[PDB]
Parts: sequence; structure tokens; C-alpha cells
Amino acid sequence: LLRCRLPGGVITTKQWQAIDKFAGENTIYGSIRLTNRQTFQFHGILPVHQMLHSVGLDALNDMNRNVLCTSNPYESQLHAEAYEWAKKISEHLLPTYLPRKFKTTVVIPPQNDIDLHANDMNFVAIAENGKLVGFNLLVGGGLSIEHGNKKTYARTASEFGYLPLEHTLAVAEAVVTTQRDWGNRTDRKNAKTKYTLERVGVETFKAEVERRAGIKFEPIRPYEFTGRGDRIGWVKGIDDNWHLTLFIENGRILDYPARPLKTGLLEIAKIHKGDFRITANQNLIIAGVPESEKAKIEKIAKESGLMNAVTPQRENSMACVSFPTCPLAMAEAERFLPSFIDNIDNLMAKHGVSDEHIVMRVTGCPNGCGRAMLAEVGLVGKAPGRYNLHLGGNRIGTRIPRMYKENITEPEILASLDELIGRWAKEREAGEGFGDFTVRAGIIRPVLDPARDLWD
Ligand code: SRM
Ligand code: SF4
Ligand SMILES: [K+]
Repeated sequence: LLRCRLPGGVITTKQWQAIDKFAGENTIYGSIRLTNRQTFQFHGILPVHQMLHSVGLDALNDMNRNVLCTSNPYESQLHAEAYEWAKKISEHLLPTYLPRKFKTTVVIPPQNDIDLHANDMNFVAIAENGKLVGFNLLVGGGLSIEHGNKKTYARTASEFGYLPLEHTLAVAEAVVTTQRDWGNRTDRKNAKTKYTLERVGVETFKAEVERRAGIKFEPIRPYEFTGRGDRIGWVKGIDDNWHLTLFIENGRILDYPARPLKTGLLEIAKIHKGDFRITANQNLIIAGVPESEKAKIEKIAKESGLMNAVTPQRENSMACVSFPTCPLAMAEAERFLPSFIDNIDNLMAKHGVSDEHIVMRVTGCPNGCGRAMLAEVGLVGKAPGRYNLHLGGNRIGTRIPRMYKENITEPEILASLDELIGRWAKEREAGEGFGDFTVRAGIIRPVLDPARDLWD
């Protein structure tokens, strides 16, 4: 197992060709696994660094994880700046020992594709006249929990305030350091920033941060999110540039019977003029496509089975790696999801909601890599074929879903959803998402204060 440090998910066609070669040539699985933190994973490496190094990549003692960045912003121009700043925060933070691991992101409203609430440090971009002017800082998100341990909990990030662009690295560093010092010294389950903030208090942590930075935060600047999904298909970029976002189930890239997904990608990488971007949804964007080249690029993806139509539901569903490679797995995730979404699609069609979607995620074990804890409907692995069903999150990802049922099987899970999806389909209001309806209809109480009311 090895994972590369790829800030913002941006990788070159040249780098893509090198890892494709390594994937198939020197690993047991021969696949390329796009992760939900905008990077890739090789499984079963039987040198990796010399090849990484040769193409300019490094595989991060260091508790710093991959820094994310909105991959395909509605205002296409803001990306490059947001991206330059994701790459700087990532280099500035490179080695102070952190009690636990730290996750950071650069978010471009109104897209929360990078699921900011699962992260320790979040820089939410504020722009004027197509120009970034600063960042709204959000601190304290974290999803991991322990089955039956009411002292562990998932938490959403808290707003600290606004700060001008010039004070970005000083803040990122003070946050990191106040965590480094204030993180719990005994146990590692209470180390997380979400825990420290709850122990000292958000204002207390905030002041140390201001004190350490040498600044005083400004009031939070207006921002809202409209979704967390990728823009599957083509979108107009900047100038004559076009963007093709390819859906990749579980982000597992491999050639399949009649579906040369991996070869399709190498063939695309050979002709593509710009680079690629790995999304926070385990998909891939072919960036910087001149209008002239669209026919060429699309034909290849069409050929390889990379543009195969799937329902909106499957486009908005995600699962962690889990079995067979994860030694912490309790129940399948990646290998369970396709079949499960088939079963879900059927139920959505049964209720006249086929054109709709529910943010549905499957996490293998309670560590939470599948981000089911920010899902409208989450599945939390407990045992072989057994999961805890959570409900009540929203489309944008600012609400943690309370456990609705515990230790049940797929058939039991399916029956519970058949029932409620039906309810929602006949009783929801105008454009009312699933999680919201389950909170409005009394199906489940909402988690209003994580550290205190998540658990029943
Ligand atoms: C590949 C990926 C999930 C996916 O299907 O895409 C993944 C897979 C694993 N993560 Fe993760 N996590 C991934 C995103 C996440 C996320 C979600 C996110 O960051 O967006 C979380 C949730 C937020 C959080 O951290 O609170 C997450 C929470 C964990 C943790 C629990 C962390 C904690 O604070 O307790 C562990 C276990 C640990 O570190 O003790 C874990 C451990 C693991 C391990 C390495 C298991 C291990 O330690 O042996 C997994 C290996 C499977 C394999 O063989 O490949 N992984 N992990 C992601 C790797 C991301 C990356 O590129 O760096
Ligand atoms: S959630 Fe658990 S099963 Fe899934 S990849 Fe993370 S550690 Fe493994
Ligand atoms: K995906």
C-alpha cells in the first residue's frame, strides 16, 4: 500500500502514464484506485518512489494527509488560484508531531465536493470580481467513531471567522500548532481536533490561534453550498476549454470484459493536451480540452466504457475500499455498493423517483473513510453482511445522520428504505431532499450538537 501526495487532485498526463505502467506491471491487483481524498492507491505492490520521483511525485512520522480543492468550480477561473493555495498549504505544512492526523481543504462555494465537515482545517474561498480575496476558516470536522463507545463521535467543522489572503499560511500553521500542543496526551482516540475544540472550547482555541497568528479574525463572509456531486459529462471551462468528468464506480480503474477502463485512460492520456483531476467523489476529470479535441476525447471514452450512463443515484453514491485490502474492514464496501445501488435504483424506479438522488454511502468499518457520517443515508459496517443504518443528513453535508437501525442485513436494509423512500416520494415538498424529509416527517430526530446528542 502506497498513496501519492497530489494536492488538489491535479495530475499530469505524463504522470498518469507512469503510474498506469506501474499499476499493471508491479502490483497484485493491477488497478488504479482513485480515493475520495483526490489521490490514487496501488494495491498489492510486490522503486515505487524512484518512479514517483522521476515523474515529480512523492508519497508523504507525518500526520498530514492530502489537501483537497474544489475540482470543477462553476466559476472555472477561480480554480487555478484556489489550487495554487491548496498546493502552498500542502508544502508549508510539510515537516512538529501531531497527536493524530490532520486533514485540510480549499473549498469553492457553492460546491462542497470535498466534504469539508469531515476535515480538521478548511479554507473556504471568498472572491470578488473573479479574484479570491481571502478565506473563511472552518476548524474541527472529523468522522471516525468507535462502535458503542459514546466518548467517540463524528463532528462538523466550526467557523472561526474571515481572514485576508495574506494571512493564510500563518493561520494554517497556528491551527496546526495549537492542535499539536493542545491535543490529548494520554489516549489517541481523543486526540482529534474535534475533541480538543470540545474540551477547551471553540472561542478558547480561536483566541490562541489569533494570538499565535498575530491577527484578529473578521466576521464570517457569506457562503452557501448547493451540492457535493461531480458534474458528470462535459462543462464549459475558460476560453475554448471544455471539461469532461468521467464517472468511475468506486474509482477502481482496470480493464474489464468489454470495458477497457484502464486502457481507455492511457489512450486518452496520450492525446490529452492538459491534465486530469481526481475528484473528491472518486471520479476523474479530463481538464483543459480545447473545443477542437472534444470529438477525439469523447470517442475514446465512449469506446472504453468510461461514459456509460448510470442513474443520478449511482452518481451520488460512495463506499470505502474495505475488503479485500483493508485490514480493518468489518463488512464489504466497494465490492458491495454496485449490487446495492442496483437494488436501490429498482426501488427509486418503483416510487417514481428514478430521476432523483439520495446521498448514499457505505463505510466498511467505523473508521469512516466512506464518509457515510455526512451522508443522507449511511451504512456503517459492523460485521460480515451486517451494517448500522443511519438517516437524516442533507445533500450539502452539514448534518451528521443519527443511527436509525443497528446490526441489520442488506435485505433488512432494503426493506427499511423501500418503506421510507415511498413515504418521501408521496409526501415530500417541492424539491425536498431525503434526509431533510426524514427529519421533517419525524422518522428520525436530528443530531443538533454531535458531542452531546449524536448517541441515543
Ligand atoms: C482509500 C480511502 C477510502 C476510499 O475508499 O477512498 C481510505 C482507506 C483507508 N484508510 Fe482512511 N481512507 C480514505 C479516506 C478517509 C476519510 C474520509 C476523508 O478524509 O475524506 C476518513 C474520514 C474523516 C476522518 O479522518 O475523521 C478516513 C478515516 C480513517 C481512519 C480513522 C481516523 C481517526 O481519526 O481515527 C483510519 C484508521 C486509523 O487511522 O487509525 C483509516 C485508515 C485507512 C486504511 C489505511 C486502513 C489502515 O490503516 O490499514 C485504509 C486502507 C484500505 C486499503 O487497503 O486501501 N482511515 N479515511 C481514503 C484514503 C484517502 C487518502 O487519499 O488519503
Ligand atoms: S472505513 Fe474501515 S473498511 Fe473502509 S477503508 Fe477505512 S479502515 Fe478500511
Ligand atoms: K466515483
